[PDB]
Parts: sequence; C-alpha cells; structure tokens
Amino acid sequence: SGFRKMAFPSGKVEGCMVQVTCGTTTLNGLWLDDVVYCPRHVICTSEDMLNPNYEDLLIRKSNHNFLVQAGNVQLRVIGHSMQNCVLKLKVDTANPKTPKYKFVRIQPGQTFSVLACYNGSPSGVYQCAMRPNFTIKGSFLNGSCGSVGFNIDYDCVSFCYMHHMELPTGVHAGTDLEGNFYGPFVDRQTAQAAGTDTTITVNVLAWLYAAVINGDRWFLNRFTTTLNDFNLVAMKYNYEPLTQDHVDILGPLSAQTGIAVLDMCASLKELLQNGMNGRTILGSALLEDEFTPFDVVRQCSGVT
Amino acid sequence: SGFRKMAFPSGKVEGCMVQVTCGTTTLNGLWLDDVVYCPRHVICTSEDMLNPNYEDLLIRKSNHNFLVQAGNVQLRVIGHSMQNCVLKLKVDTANPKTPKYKFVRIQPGQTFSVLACYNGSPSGVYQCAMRPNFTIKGSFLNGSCGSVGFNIDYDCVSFCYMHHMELPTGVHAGTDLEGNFYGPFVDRQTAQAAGTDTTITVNVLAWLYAAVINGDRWFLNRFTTTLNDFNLVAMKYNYEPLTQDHVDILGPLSAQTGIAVLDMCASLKELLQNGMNGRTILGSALLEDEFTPFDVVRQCSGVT
Repeated sequence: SGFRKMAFPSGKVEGCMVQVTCGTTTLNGLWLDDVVYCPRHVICTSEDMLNPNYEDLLIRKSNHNFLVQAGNVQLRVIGHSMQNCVLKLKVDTANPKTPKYKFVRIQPGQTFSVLACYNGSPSGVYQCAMRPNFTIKGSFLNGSCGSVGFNIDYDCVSFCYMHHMELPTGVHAGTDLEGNFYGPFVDRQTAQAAGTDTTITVNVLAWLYAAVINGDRWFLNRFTTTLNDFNLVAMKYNYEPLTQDHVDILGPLSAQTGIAVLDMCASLKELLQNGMNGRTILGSALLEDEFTPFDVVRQCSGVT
Repeated sequence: SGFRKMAFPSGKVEGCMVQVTCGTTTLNGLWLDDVVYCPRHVICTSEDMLNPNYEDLLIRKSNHNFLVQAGNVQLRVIGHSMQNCVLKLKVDTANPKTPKYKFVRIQPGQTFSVLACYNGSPSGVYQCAMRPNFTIKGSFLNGSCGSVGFNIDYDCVSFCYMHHMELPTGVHAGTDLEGNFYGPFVDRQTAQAAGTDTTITVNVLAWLYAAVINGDRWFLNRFTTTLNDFNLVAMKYNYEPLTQDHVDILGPLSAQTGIAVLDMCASLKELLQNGMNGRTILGSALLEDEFTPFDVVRQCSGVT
C-alpha cells in the first residue's frame, strides 16, 4: 500500500552521463555507443545566447575544442555534427555501459524521470510530466543542461528529453534526443512566454483510481456524468478535454476498482466545484496530474 | 530554478539488490561485501507472522534453505546469523559492485531515498522521511520487504532503512541495517497502531526558504515571533517544537535569503492560522515537511 511520486531507477542512465566543455561552457552529455549527445548551446557564451547563429558559431569549433570527460577519463572526439538543437560528438570509444535504448518523442501529459546532473555527475532523480504547454516543471541549476529525461521498459531506456532552457518564469524547455524542442521554444535568450498550463485530466483520474486502490475514498460520490458534461466543467477549470481514448486507457483501473470512468469523472467534477474542504488525497491538497494511467498500474502492480 | 522532491541516484544501490527466498517466501536482500542482509521474517509463513518465535523457526533453517539470486546467478550461502530483526547471510562471493558504505540510524525528521524492489529487481526510487512517530509513508507491495533506504555523501552510501512491515493503517515500519526497528514496532502481524504523525517544523521552514529562493514569496509577511510564541502555535497544529538547534541548522538559509529564522517562523505561524486560501507554494497546497535543511541547501546548490 501507499502511493509515491516514483522515478525509474537511474543506474542505467548514470552510466551514460559525461561532462562536455566547449571553451568556458561546461554542461552534461549523454554517451550512447560511440556518440555523445549534448545541447548545441554548449558552443555559446552567455553573450552569444541573446542572438546565436549556431551554424556560424560551429564553424569556429573543431573536434579538439569539445572536451568530453567520463568520470576522470578523457574521451577522444573524432567527429561532430549538429542535428536540430543537439550536437552529436563522435568519440573513439563505445560507452561500455550503454543500455538497450530508444529515442522517443513524448506527448503532453506523459511522465518521465529526470536525472539532474552537474559536470557529468548525477545529483538526483525526480519525476516530471510534459505539460500541455510543452514546458516541464523541473529542478535545474546552471550546469544542468544536457541532463536527460527517460522511461524504462524492463531493460530498455527510452530517452525522451534533454534539458536546454529555463524560461524567465522559471519553467523548463528542452528537446527530444533528435534535438527538436518540445513546443515552440528556441535555444535563444529571448522573450519566450509559456501558454496555459492546463491540468492533465486523464492523469488526475488515474491518480483518483490510485487513491481508491490505496484506501483514500472520501471523495467518491453518488453521481455520474457524461464526457460532454464533464468537459464543460473541465474547460471552466483549465483541465484538458477528456476523450473516449482517455476513457479506454482508464479501462483497466475501472475494472480493478469497479468504479466506472464516468462515475470517477463525476467525483472529479465535484472536487473541482467544491474543492478539498481542507482534506487530502494520497497526502496531497491538490489534484495530482503527474501520474499517467500506466504509472498507476505499474506502481499498483510492482513492475520491475 | 525549480524545486522537486528529489531522490539520490539509485545506481550504487541497484548494484546491491538480490532476491532472497526461504521456502515459499521471496523478498529482497542487500548484498554488501560477502554478506546479504534481509528481514528475518523471510523464514515465516503468513501463519507464522501472527506469533513468530524467530529463534525457534530459525533452528529449522540451514544455509542451503536460503536461496540468494543476484540477477540470474545463484550465490552460495556459507553461513547465516540473526542480528535483531535482520538475517545476515554470508555468501562465498564479495559483491563486486559494493560501494563505499556505512550503516546509520537516522533520527525522526531525516529524509532518505527508497529503492523499491521486487524479486531483487529495482522498480522505482522515491524520497521518504522518518516520521516523528517512527513510521514512513512509503509505496510497498507484497514482495517489497528488504527494499532499503539510503542517503549518499559523494560516493559513500549511508544505508538507514530496510522495509519490514505495513501497519493496518497502510503506513510502513522497518529497521536500520543492524536490524533494530525504528520506533516501537515489531515484526509480528499484531495490533500496532502509530502515534501522532506530527509535522516536521524545521523541514517546513527549510522548504519555505527553498520557496523564497525559487521566487515563491507571497506568504512572506510583516511579522516576527519568538521560539516560545511560535511553539504555542506549533503545539496547537501538531507541529514538532522548534529548538534553538533547529534555528542554528537553518542559519545558512537565513543568511542566503536574508530572512531571519524567526521571521520565517512568523510567516509559518500565519500560514497555519490563515491557511493557504487556495494558493500554492512550490506547487503544493500543503506545507511540505519531507525536505531537510541539508536537502534544501543540496538541491539549491547542485551537489553531486
């Protein structure tokens, strides 16, 4: 019993973190096979970041200007290329700790673990979600760029995020491992404001199922609703519209608990309209939206 | 910027988890040097757990009855002993991945990371605190016993917790790595009720400092207080008494922010008396007490 914000075990990713230095900039890289992946802004001065021309800045860089250190051992850079907003540094040594891996581009509402790193050294691991406005709410200090987000399926690491940017509002932006930003963000120190950070409805519903499984039941009510009726209320409260696809995804939790998805929507509707009245659900005073239905099933079933 | 509930990177501990089976019971063990540590209740049937005589049950067990598996490889058990509520299984192979380590017994209010495991396989990592009633609020399913709690200081793992028990109220009890339960709990399926789960005041104050550092400032008010005045209010709200030792520990965060500890106590006093009025602090609608002052300094400074 109990339900925690849980990250994947980080060891497989710890084995891939390296330090990348270009001139006076140090950040983190991800070493998979004989390629180190890092943010292309490693080549920028903070001055450069105001209006960088990355192709032009990169012309002034050679393989020997990219200093890659794995623990206390230097890696030899034998090639470099820019793919979107990441650099791929080809090294002469395959990472002996390379796990089975995939690069995946996640959808808003999907969760992942972040291994926050500084100077190629892991500092901590925490759980994030891709927000509906394609930001994440992370914990990243100067030096954390190139820290990665991932999911694990048994022994395969799916890398989904690399940290690039903090917005003036203190939320975070980054790329997939092909170097494409999530959302509209750019690797430039400019006016970038995030859109509405809506609540991930299907994740709240999943977490309410987790609450019922773990004995927190006070919020269950005598009501039901329809998707359209629920969505009128979701819209008013800046919740994401619930789709039949979301209802289908919640089916296993519905089955496990015997609470119909639309009954749980009616419980959520009352919580939105009535508030928590000073009560908590799984130790939270707000409706938690950074557990996916898959997360809830995984944690409630004990997948390794 | 940003402030997350962050666990230590788990890799060093992942390298120590093994499966222990005795008859029909499978749980987790911790393999350090040539010793595997596990809960002594591995030797119990669920029937046994109602009133176990561990010395008597252990007489019926031989080295060859303790099946220890590290990944898909069997370890040879060459001795076994009971120390308090843990078994120490001596194996013929030192764990080649043994990190630098210590066994520490933590105080209530101290935080640690848990690597939840099933069948010796890591499932997830999350951050816990030793509650003032010597329970923890974990996420543990059947098979999770022997999962461990730890802190890391650079490259040294301090193991502080091993999971043994779930109370009928769904909170968790366990031991240090000498096999001594935290608090009054026993490894028996009996009436064990937890005492008051008071709020860890010094940790709330630390987290309010973290909030100010990360730009959440709305709760700062024009007031101050005294330890005695604050403590009258703490007592009323089931907060732990704040001591001068706690004030001394918050000194570095006081210095960093320029907010005197007693001024922050007066902000906390108003939050207790007035509530949050539907506002949040670092994404929480309640006052978070599972960050120590050391955690806040570590996460705000980026220690690896």
